[PDB]
Amino acid sequence: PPIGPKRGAKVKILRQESYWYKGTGSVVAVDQDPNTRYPVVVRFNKVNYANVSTNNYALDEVEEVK
Amino acid sequence: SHSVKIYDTCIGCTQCVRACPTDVLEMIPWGGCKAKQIASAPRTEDCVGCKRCESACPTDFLSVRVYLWHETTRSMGLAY
Amino acid sequence: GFTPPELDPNTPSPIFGGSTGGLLRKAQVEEFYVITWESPKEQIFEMPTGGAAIMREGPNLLKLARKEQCLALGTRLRSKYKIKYQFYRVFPSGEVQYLHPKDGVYPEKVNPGRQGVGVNFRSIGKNVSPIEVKFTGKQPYDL
Amino acid sequence: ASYKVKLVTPDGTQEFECPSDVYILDHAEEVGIDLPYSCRAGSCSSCAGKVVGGEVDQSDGSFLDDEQIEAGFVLTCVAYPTSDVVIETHKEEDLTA
Ligand code: SF4
Ligand code: SF4
Ligand code: FES
Repeated sequence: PPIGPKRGAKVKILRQESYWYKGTGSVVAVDQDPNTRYPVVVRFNKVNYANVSTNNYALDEVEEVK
Repeated sequence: SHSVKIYDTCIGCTQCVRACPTDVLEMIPWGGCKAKQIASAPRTEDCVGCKRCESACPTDFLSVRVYLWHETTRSMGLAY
Repeated sequence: GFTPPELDPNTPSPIFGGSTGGLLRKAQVEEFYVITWESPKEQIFEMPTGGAAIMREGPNLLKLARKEQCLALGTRLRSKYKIKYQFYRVFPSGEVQYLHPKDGVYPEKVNPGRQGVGVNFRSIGKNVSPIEVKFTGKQPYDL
Repeated sequence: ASYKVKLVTPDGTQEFECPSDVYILDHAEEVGIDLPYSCRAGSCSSCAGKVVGGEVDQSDGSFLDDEQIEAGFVLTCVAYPTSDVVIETHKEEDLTA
């Protein structure tokens, strides 16, 4: 049993200080090793103000959409 | 002296420490990330407040933050 | 645990012609800084205040007026040349203070003898509203 | 398309297959040969490495010297392997100098 959403899923962001907040992104890797507080790696379709397109997130800041 | 704070979303890329022009920041060992690294700010009495560190941080939102505070001789960058 | 070097005066200085950018009254009454390095040979380099100087073969000792001057000079010396430098803060009392590198290693490399100063264990979006700290002298990021 | 990749590494040298539209790092992530990363966004030097042969697409690479892409170093996480490549891993500091 692994953790988190599946690889390449479609998830919605709930971290309101995020640029992509209430938007969606695609999972690319979920660090399985505990002691990491932000395992999920999400890649987005648009860049933010710092010209970055990927970010780490916790498990509860991510909600699977369909 | 300004304030500089490090938040636990840090990925330990060290880009902020490389950028500081007055050597305020430092890397210290940790266990909360793949790098086992975290930034710290032990020498904030020398911080000029340029936010050169914030331009370098890649996390969203920032993991290093500079709050401008009471001014001194070193903080203002006065050579006289 | 890494005794820091001592300041060895009688260390020579680079070959400079003088300039209107050097020390001022603040160095007489408040503080100034001193950088020292190695210089395998004699070479020319850009002064962080004015024109160009010649560093001598062997130890070199420069007196500047700001920490940022010392650190910019050290960055130039460390990348473009392959040179080790240290700098110090001297008071009008005649008191030295080894400044950098603090614990012998450069701060971009993690050393196991360091404590955390100014680290909050949460995201930046989880600071309280200012209304929570009103009339008490703390700040929302203090926590 | 899906050219074979070669990575020298302190663990050894292993190969995995993976299409040209991908970044090297997620593809070494697929088969499971662990590599060092911090950013996954092309804004640091933990995923640094150099090449033995061929050359890798560095279009979406940034925060690099106007030379780091003409004398060997490459960031594995923003790189497209246009050819059957042979690359280095754990190459940050001899890049960091
Ligand atoms: S604001 Fe400037 S001087 Fe202060 S810690 Fe950041 S980079 Fe250093
Ligand atoms: S730039 Fe940001 S993420 Fe990188 S080490 Fe500094 S505080 Fe941490
Ligand atoms: S993690 Fe630093 S470049 Fe990919």
